[PDB]
Amino acid sequence: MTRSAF
Amino acid sequence: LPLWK
Amino acid sequence: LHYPVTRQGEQVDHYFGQAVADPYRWLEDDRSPETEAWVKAQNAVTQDYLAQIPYRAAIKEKLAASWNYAKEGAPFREGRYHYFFKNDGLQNQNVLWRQQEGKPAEVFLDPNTLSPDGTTALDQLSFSRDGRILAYSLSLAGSDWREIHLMDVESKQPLETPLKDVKFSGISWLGNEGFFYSSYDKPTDQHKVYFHRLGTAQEDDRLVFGAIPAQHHRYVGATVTEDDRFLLISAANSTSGNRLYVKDLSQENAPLLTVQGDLDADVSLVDNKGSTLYLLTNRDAPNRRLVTVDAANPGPAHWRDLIPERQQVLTVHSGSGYLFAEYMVDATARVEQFDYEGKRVREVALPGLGSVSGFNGKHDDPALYFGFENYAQPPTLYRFEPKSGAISLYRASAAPFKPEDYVSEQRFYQSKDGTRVPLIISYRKGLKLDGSNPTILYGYGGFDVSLTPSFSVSVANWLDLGGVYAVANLRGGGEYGQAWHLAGTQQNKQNVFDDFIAAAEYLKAEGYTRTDRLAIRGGSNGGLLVGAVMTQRPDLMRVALPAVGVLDMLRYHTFTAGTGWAYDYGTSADSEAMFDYLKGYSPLHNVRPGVSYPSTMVTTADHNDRVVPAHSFKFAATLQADNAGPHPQLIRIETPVAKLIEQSADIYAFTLYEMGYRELPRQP
Repeated sequence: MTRSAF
Repeated sequence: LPLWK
Repeated sequence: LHYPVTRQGEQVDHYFGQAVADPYRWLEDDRSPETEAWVKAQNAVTQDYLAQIPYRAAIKEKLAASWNYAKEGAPFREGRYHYFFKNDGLQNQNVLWRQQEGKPAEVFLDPNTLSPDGTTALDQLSFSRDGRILAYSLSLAGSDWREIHLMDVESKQPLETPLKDVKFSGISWLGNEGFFYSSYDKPTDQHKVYFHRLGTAQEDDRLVFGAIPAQHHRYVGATVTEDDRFLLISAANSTSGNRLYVKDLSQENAPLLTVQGDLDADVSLVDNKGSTLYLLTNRDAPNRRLVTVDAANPGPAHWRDLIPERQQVLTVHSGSGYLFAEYMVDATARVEQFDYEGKRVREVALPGLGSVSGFNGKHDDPALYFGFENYAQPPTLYRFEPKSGAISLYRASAAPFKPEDYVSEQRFYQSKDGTRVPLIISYRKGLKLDGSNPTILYGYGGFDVSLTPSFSVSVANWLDLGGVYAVANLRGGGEYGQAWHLAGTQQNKQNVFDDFIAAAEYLKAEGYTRTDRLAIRGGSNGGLLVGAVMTQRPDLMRVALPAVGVLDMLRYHTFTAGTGWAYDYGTSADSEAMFDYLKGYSPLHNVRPGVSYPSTMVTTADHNDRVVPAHSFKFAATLQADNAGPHPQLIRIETPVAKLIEQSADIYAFTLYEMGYRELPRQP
């Protein structure tokens, strides 16, 4: 999971 | 968690 | 100075029982006759005002003269030659040169001439293990289709007929036998991995993965490790997440083992050592981590952290038998060197604080190369000795700017609430802290975007004119972790503006500049930053430069592309609290009659899908109607690099002129 998918 | 990005 | 008349309509909107007048609502239509006529009239007034600036032509001249310059990449050995890319500064595509030690360098592959009018572009480049054969993919026009060409490197002539109908593909060699590539057909949204053996026809390529139902994926990729021991196959249906499989090529007819069987995270191969796989992944680690696992039982439950996740996003490079962890700490590069057993060898002593690239090499490369650059230093190539950690200059930039003439320093100041914030300041050496230096303070502050150092000719010209360039790493950005980003979102957005105001105060307190020598600048979310700060503290700066800004925070979400920014901003439709907060700082709604605003140059294109001109149009109209002070409130509407040069020249000329300069602060 990316930072974006907080 | 916490100050983690 | 007489502004074009901007008629006020009677449109009134309502939010949770509150009425809000929007007299320039008609300007939201950037393609209506009345708006396009307004644009033309505003541009005429702006061009007329700028025409009176004495040194505008000189600034534009220096920009144009220093805009283009030669470039060269790091060399890499393939067979008996060292190859390296170069660009004379005007060429559309980089040219591949090569040189055998003891002989002169020569052009090897010039993509520009592959097609008259240069519409054929070079995409992937991959040499066989011995470096005697080159497989490279070419694209025509703006087409996703590719052809893979095969060249005998010594004769420079085609070895075989090119592979056709390739798409979204890498090229990875298995020794000198052939290579793996991806294609949708044989050899339909089912991407497949194929192996092309040299000396055979494409129609005979072996289907490796993707045909049976359990393997159907929209995108597949294949990579063979440098030692030719493992084949790694990635499979994905979108940009988020990929499955990954491994096949031990040292075994006869080995089955594929599952490294990751789901699409819940990204995972990719870094390298192998023996049967140990080294993988970079964001599985349970948004900032990424480097893990190892034995190829014989590679599932996620067995992954062992070699470099655990940190607050900063990890990027891994491998070369010369070492692994390099690259991070941006306080927005500048840090590189740590590790051996394959996980021992930290050293923190690499980079040339200063900036942005880097490189540290990529083969197992036996005697040295590695890296690029380094920052606000005061053009991209420079350095040689790194892995054993000793020694660094030396390999190639200085061809850009007409000597790094030793400039200074870049990082400072940390305190925001209103005590928060410590990073600030990078750059200028020509010899600057005095007498508070007189013309300064441009730049910021963004949002969307987890980090403002990292990068060289730009335009900024370099500003420094040569005697200017100071300062960049603040405000909250809302990606310089730390999620808390830092979130502290600048929705009902905490004001923190971003307070952080910026505190940077401006710091620059004055520290003697770099003063109120009448300060300009603030930013684009998009950065334009909002400027619009917000100039409406809350119009007396803080002499010049405000909001570019392509989101300025109507009450209706931004109703426009094209606005919906995607909701996470960071919130919308006036969310709740009374969100509406009240947004109206409290919305630049458009906080311009007030009788206030004296700084000299302003609002910039935007006449049409834009990402950030509609409506924001800038309505904001400029409102400033022109409300400003009661002596400073001009102008809008410059853009209708090549030629335009970029003109844009930069207008902004620097306007900034210096509004500060009262009759001649450049320093003669460049």
